[PDB]
Amino acid sequence: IQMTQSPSSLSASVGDRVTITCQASQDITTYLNWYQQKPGKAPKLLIYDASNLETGVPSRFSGSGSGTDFTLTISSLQPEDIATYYCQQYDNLFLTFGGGTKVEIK
Amino acid sequence: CVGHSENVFAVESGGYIPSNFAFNNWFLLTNTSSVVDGVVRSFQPLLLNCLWSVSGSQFTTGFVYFNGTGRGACKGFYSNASSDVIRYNINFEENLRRGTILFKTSYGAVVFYCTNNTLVSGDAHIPSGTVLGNFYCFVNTTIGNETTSAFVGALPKTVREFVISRTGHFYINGYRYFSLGDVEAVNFNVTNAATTVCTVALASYADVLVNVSQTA
Amino acid sequence: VQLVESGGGLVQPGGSLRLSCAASGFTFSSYAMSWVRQAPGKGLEWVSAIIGSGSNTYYADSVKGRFTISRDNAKNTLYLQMNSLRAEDTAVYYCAKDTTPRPLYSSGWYGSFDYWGQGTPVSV
Amino acid sequence: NSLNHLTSQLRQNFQAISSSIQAIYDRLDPPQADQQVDRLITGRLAALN
Amino acid sequence: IANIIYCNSVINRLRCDQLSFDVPDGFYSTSPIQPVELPVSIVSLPVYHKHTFIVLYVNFEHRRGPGKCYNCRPAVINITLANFNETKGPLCVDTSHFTTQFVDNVKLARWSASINTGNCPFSFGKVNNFVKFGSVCFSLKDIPGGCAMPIMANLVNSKSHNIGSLYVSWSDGDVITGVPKPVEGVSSFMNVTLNKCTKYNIYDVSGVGVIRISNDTFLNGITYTSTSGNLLGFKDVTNGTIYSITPCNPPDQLVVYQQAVVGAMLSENFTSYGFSNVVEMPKFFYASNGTYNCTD
Amino acid sequence: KHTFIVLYVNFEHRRGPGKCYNCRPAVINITLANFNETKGPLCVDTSHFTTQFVDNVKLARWSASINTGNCPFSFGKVNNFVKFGSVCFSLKDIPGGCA
Ligand SMILES: *[C@@H]1O[C@H](CO)[C@@H](O[C@@H]2O[C@H](CO)[C@@H](O[C@@H]3O[C@H](CO)[C@@H](O)[C@H](O)[C@@H]3O)[C@H](O)[C@H]2NC(C)=O)[C@H](O)[C@H]1NC(C)=O
Ligand SMILES: *[C@@H]1O[C@H](CO)[C@@H](O[C@@H]2O[C@H](CO)[C@@H](O[C@@H]3O[C@H](CO)[C@@H](O)[C@H](O)[C@@H]3O)[C@H](O)[C@H]2NC(C)=O)[C@H](O)[C@H]1NC(C)=O
Ligand SMILES: *[C@@H]1O[C@H](CO)[C@@H](O[C@@H]2O[C@H](CO)[C@@H](O)[C@H](O)[C@H]2NC(C)=O)[C@H](O)[C@H]1NC(C)=O
Ligand SMILES: *[C@@H]1O[C@H](CO)[C@@H](O[C@@H]2O[C@H](CO)[C@@H](O)[C@H](O)[C@H]2NC(C)=O)[C@H](O)[C@H]1NC(C)=O
Ligand SMILES: *[C@@H]1O[C@H](CO)[C@@H](O)[C@H](O)[C@H]1NC(C)=O
Ligand SMILES: *[C@@H]1O[C@H](CO)[C@@H](O)[C@H](O)[C@H]1NC(C)=O
Ligand SMILES: *[C@@H]1O[C@H](CO)[C@@H](O)[C@H](O)[C@H]1NC(C)=O
Ligand SMILES: *[C@@H]1O[C@H](CO)[C@@H](O)[C@H](O)[C@H]1NC(C)=O
Ligand SMILES: *[C@@H]1O[C@H](CO)[C@@H](O)[C@H](O)[C@H]1NC(C)=O
Ligand SMILES: *[C@@H]1O[C@H](CO)[C@@H](O)[C@H](O)[C@H]1NC(C)=O
Ligand SMILES: *[C@@H]1O[C@H](CO)[C@@H](O)[C@H](O)[C@H]1NC(C)=O
Ligand SMILES: *[C@@H]1O[C@H](CO)[C@@H](O)[C@H](O)[C@H]1NC(C)=O
Ligand SMILES: *[C@@H]1O[C@H](CO)[C@@H](O)[C@H](O)[C@H]1NC(C)=O
Ligand SMILES: *[C@@H]1O[C@H](CO)[C@@H](O)[C@H](O)[C@H]1NC(C)=O
Repeated sequence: IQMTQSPSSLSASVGDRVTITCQASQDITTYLNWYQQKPGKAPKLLIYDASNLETGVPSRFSGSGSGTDFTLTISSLQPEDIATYYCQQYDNLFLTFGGGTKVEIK
Repeated sequence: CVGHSENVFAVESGGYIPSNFAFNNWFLLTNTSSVVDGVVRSFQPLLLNCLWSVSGSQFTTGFVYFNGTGRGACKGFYSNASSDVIRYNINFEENLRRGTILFKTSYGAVVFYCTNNTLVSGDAHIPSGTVLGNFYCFVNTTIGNETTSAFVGALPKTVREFVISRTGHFYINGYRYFSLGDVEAVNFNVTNAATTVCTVALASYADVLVNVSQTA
Repeated sequence: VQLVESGGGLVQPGGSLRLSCAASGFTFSSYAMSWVRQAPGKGLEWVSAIIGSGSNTYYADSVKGRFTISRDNAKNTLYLQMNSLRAEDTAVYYCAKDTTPRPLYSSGWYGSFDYWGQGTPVSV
Repeated sequence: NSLNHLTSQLRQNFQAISSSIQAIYDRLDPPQADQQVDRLITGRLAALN
Repeated sequence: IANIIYCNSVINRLRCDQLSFDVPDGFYSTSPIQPVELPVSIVSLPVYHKHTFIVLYVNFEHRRGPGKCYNCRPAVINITLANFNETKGPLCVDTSHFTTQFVDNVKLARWSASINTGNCPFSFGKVNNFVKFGSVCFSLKDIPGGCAMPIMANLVNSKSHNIGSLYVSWSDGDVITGVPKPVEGVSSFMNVTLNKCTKYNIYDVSGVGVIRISNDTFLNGITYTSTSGNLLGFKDVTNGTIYSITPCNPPDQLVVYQQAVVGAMLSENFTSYGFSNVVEMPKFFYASNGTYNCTD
Repeated sequence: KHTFIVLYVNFEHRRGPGKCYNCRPAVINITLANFNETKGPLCVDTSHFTTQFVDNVKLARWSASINTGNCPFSFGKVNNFVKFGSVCFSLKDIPGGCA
């Protein structure tokens, strides 16, 4: 079980609607989560069940899906975002994260 | 037992044990926990139908039933009805890990043996969590044209008395280890007889008040 | 809430390490836990897992036969007993804490983690 | 006789689940075992009285 | 608030327990603090041992669809009790040993499933503490005259929900016993620690005490008890050794004079309560800061 | 925050050839207000609550009532400032509770 995150890295400015698609290589149907990686920090939680905003983060993130097409998106990027994003599934005892993505200064 | 002809005594009229007998290797039967010192009242198998010796008797008794069939040459008062407890007596530091014990029920014969070598048992019940380098005992019931085996547990280095009830209760040194179900008869196949088994007593329950000291 | 790790360094292939982790501010004995790693400039992959009771442990396929996991519920400790490193164990480790609190006797599911410590890097 | 009467009061269940305080906590959860131990406490304080 | 006293010293502890700021001169009872890190000792009779697992499975399905709610109740709830079957009869145990394990297969995060005690004289998880039964049967369908165990589902810091039940019929007796698990070779027949206060369960009698070797040859029985019923000793039905059991903190007596603790009569041969001198009297040891340079 | 636990009791003696009284009635339309029944027993989640017992028993000579059962409290007496840590009501059994 794996998940492909593409594109690997994209540069974006303040206000754009950034998007990442986490291809979970198979259907899990709700068991997923997302994380925020500002460089040099331990990963922090962003989204769980692919739907629920972690209350330690502002509400400007969202994601949905049904199948393998589960996504994560930004409404309007705010300047301090410039971070890496990772997805994971929690269906199985053998849980495998994805390759990652980035939003970068511009 | 041994010497006196009283350690193998003559029971008085009515079935009472004489008031001067020292109760050497006669245990107080307990069911959860044993008393050390004190005075206790209990229903105990001490009313003797009739009591015979095996050591020095040359009879060996063959097989003993509850209803009086298979009695030895018992001395003193002898009652002629059915008992519900049979008591076998054992010598000084003698043990029973050198043979077999045969119970017989209305549903078939039931064997009881003990050996740590696995080639005697066959079906070994896989008793996990035990020390494989020492002895444990087993049971071998028969269904007539059929027979099954089971692991029962452990018996100590030293046995001093063995008591069996009509409803299957199985006591060693005063504690009930097993419950074998209803039985008709019992016989003690072990070698070096006439020394390993000292006396056999047919008895029934009665209300008694007992001095006990040092659990004896 | 506070989370911290300990025990990272540099050892020879096949050696041993006492990776450690400590926690404070929450009921340690009732939450599931899982060690997760990240090779330098690579993705994140699950390593090992443990439920609140500690009755069973779960291991990764490539990690099998090398590392084992345990805690001590008495004084809030958690470990990876490490053995038999090959070449590619170089990474940073995290004792990620599972969100769900579970009854102390139950064996239940797991796999979503709220808080991560400072991270502990190791190499072979 | 007074001491024997006092020591015999320790086998009383007092209609608690069991006469052993440790056995109650081995059988029941803390919010339920407290309501069972309280019977032994009240009964044995009566024995001392 | 007029004045306060911290219950930290030995004299203040006695004042706090006696619940008075002034304590008259005399001899007061006291018990040392029990150690909390307590090993476990188990002794049991080897018996006919077949073993079954009373496994309860709980998992409930959350409707994935239009309404993406999370703080609501799930759509469906299957509960199972392993080899149970409604059309053949209630399931229960004939083997001597058994264990109860609760499997919470709920997959959702920030979620859990639990079981309550209900009106039943024992908990589902506490059967693994060497409990006796004569016959006990479980069933997801009601058993008349039995006990009911409510099942729960809990969102963290949110209203909990009831999703089912579990009915148990019990008639306590000495035929079958619950154990935590069939262990991978570790014996449940003789595994004890010595000279350390431990929580024991020896021949199905449980408590806290200290186990020692003995000098007695008591022939009869395997468990020896006091009139109160407490366990004084036991025998290993192998070699036959006798062991003794004693509480790890027996009562002491403190001698108090002029609102200060001047001495202490101890059960054993040590310098307790901070005193630098201990002497042996005919029936107890006594510790104090005295020099025996006194006449009155 | 206030909640009304309103029990409704409506029943009728069967319309038909039997103009009976002393024998049992037939239709038992009891409704527990907000009880949608697919979302668990009605657990109150407001600071304050009160209970109402409304019957629409139109038949004369007939009356509706409730009985205490084994409950440590009564349906009509809960309004006397009785305290709970949680409370739920349901037409079907809520096993482990009181009836
Ligand atoms: C309600 O939950 C129960 C408990 O999990 C579900 O029953 C279980 O369903 C799985 C289906 O894979 C069974 O596992 C399979 O068992 C066979 C042997 O029977 C084995 O060959 C397969 O490899 C696999 O392990 C499991 O045994 C079964 N358990 C029981 C107690 O029936 C049930 O399907 C769930 N139903 C609904 C409608 O949610
Ligand atoms: C059983 O009894 C219940 C009440 O205990 C009956 O429900 C109630 O029926 C009346 C009929 O006049 C409803 O009045 C109207 O209802 C609609 C909504 O249902 C509303 O929009 C109207 O303004 C008006 O109030 C009454 O409200 C209704 N109760 C509820 C809570 O809706 C029911 O009809 C009886 N029969 C059966 C078979 O259930
Ligand atoms: C030990 O427990 C057994 C089982 O309860 C007792 O067996 C009873 O024994 C009496 C005679 O002592 C019989 O009349 C009963 O019929 C037996 N059956 C039952 C079901 O109780 C036995 O008495 C107990 N005591 C001892 C000392 O073994
Ligand atoms: C006492 O017990 C003996 C032994 O069980 C009984 O002996 C049986 O007697 C019948 C008589 O029809 C014989 O067919 C059996 O072969 C004997 N059985 C055994 C096992 O030897 C005896 O009948 C019993 N008597 C009383 C009065 O109870
Ligand atoms: C017992 O009955 C048999 C019947 O033959 C008899 O021989 C024996 O003497 C009887 N004993 C007594 C004491 O009645
Ligand atoms: C017990 O029976 C089994 C078969 O059930 C057999 O292998 C074994 O030899 C028997 N042993 C004795 C002592 O009867
Ligand atoms: C019993 O166990 C011992 C343990 O060392 C073993 O050597 C022996 O073969 C077994 N049999 C007998 C008869 O002692
Ligand atoms: C009784 O025991 C001996 C061994 O002590 C045995 O040889 C004999 O066969 C046994 N008796 C019967 C009837 O099997
Ligand atoms: C005794 O119990 C402890 C704790 O369960 C265990 O670690 C140890 O291995 C046991 N001893 C034996 C001899 O199995
Ligand atoms: C051990 O017991 C024996 C027999 O009662 C006794 O003589 C001896 O004094 C005891 N030993 C000790 C050291 O207490
Ligand atoms: C008590 O302790 C002292 C000093 O440690 C020692 O000399 C003395 O023999 C002990 N007495 C006993 C009865 O153990
Ligand atoms: C006893 O005297 C010693 C002398 O150093 C002192 O440390 C200790 O606190 C004194 N204790 C009491 C209770 O007087
Ligand atoms: C003992 O007491 C006397 C007074 O009663 C005192 O003078 C003396 O110094 C003390 N000490 C010794 C060692 O005699
Ligand atoms: C309760 O609500 C669900 C929809 O949420 C509906 O399907 C069901 O029929 C309702 N039942 C009742 C008795 O109102």
